Amino acid sequence: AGSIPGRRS
Amino acid sequence: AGSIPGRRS
Amino acid sequence: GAMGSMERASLIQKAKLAEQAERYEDMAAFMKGAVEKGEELSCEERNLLSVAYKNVVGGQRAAWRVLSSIEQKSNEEGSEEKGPEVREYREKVETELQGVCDTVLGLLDSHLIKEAGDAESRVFYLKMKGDYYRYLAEVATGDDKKRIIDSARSAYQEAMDISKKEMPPTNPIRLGLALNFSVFHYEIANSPEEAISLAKTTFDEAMADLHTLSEDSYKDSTLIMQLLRDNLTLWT
Amino acid sequence: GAMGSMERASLIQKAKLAEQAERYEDMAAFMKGAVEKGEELSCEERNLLSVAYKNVVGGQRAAWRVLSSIEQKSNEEGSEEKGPEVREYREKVETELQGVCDTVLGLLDSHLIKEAGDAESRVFYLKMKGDYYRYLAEVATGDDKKRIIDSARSAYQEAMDISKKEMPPTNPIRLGLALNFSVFHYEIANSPEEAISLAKTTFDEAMADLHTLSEDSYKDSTLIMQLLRDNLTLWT
Repeated sequence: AGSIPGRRS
Repeated sequence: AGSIPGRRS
Repeated sequence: GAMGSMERASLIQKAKLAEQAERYEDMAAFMKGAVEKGEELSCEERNLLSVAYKNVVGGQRAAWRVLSSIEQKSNEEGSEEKGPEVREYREKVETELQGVCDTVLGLLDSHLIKEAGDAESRVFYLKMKGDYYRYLAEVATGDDKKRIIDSARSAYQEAMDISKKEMPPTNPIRLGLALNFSVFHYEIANSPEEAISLAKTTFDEAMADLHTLSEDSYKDSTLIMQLLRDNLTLWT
Repeated sequence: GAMGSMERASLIQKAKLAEQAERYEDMAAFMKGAVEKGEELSCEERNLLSVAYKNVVGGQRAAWRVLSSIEQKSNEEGSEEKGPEVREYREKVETELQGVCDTVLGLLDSHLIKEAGDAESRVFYLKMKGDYYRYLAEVATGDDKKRIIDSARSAYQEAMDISKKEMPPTNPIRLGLALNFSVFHYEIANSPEEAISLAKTTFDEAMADLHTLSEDSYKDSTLIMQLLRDNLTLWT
């Protein structure tokens, strides 16, 4: 499962 | 143009 | 700190350049410097802080999982003894990952959370606190593992309580918090049923609120709703 | 050095783990430690050294190009003045990139090249010397730019002379050297015709030697031949 990717502004 | 990629052993 | 001599605005500007250059360690250092100026962060600045550290810890987590897998294989029946090196190097990466998490948690505690009064800032920071305790829980194996898990849970729960009282069900912060807390339940807390129930209810309550949104807000919310659905498909 | 207390074999082992974990800065530090033990490097160990630093400098070069492009746009007619930050940050990345190149060149000079007697090791290291002077030339703009370019040229030329006398035309080291020296001619030395001629002749002489090779050697050589052809297609 995935959390929020969150690696791009 | 490309040189040898060289980033994987 | 090494960023103490640089202007706040210059640190922000360089964090944005560092993102463009895929220099996430630099980005994180610039944003840490900006936080340490002592002023509150705007919405955009909070997002730069999060993106920077998410990329840094993401590389560490991926490396840790590779090394942990090799280490586990080495401890199987029939595996040639290869010495202490795999454990040592896994420990090195683990310690660095813990250091990054401690740094983020330290910024949140000194003093981002206590100054955050609006729901959008407070929920954002409490979610981050839950996330970085969750990353610590992923590698914990000792006598404090239960306390680390409980710290993640408590931060997520406080964020959830505020989000439900103060934000609409489609708010992207609220949705991402719910998504991550559901992952916590499934992957950390051994509570897959709680994970599934939370993702379901979150998705359904958001769906019912989409009609209130502009086209752009609809795109933002539905993107995260799809992540909830992706997890539900994997879990059921 | 921080790796002085670690066994040579443990450094090698950890370099291989670091590669698997995509931890290339660690990989480079481990390989630097291995070189500094003072023994010559095997073929596999030379390749680990090169892969590690190629990945490190590759990230720096990509970042430098992003920042340099932003800096050039800022100096165009009509562009709002934004202060010194873009230049400062480009300079920061540039200095770090130069430091990595200097480190590699220092390992080659103390003392890998002088102990390398076999063609496969000597050509490999001289090619690397040319490559890291080439990376320095990519960012050079001052009074030493001509000398940096000449240092790259001289290292490549010595490697070429040995390779032509001691290796078959399909040898992958010889082919990669020729490929990179051709890129030097095209991108650094303002000599596109020399670049094209070298790539052509290299490709044709390799083609004529393929019949001597095993299936596995044929795969190795043809892979690099395709890179030569890709460059020729771009350049003509």
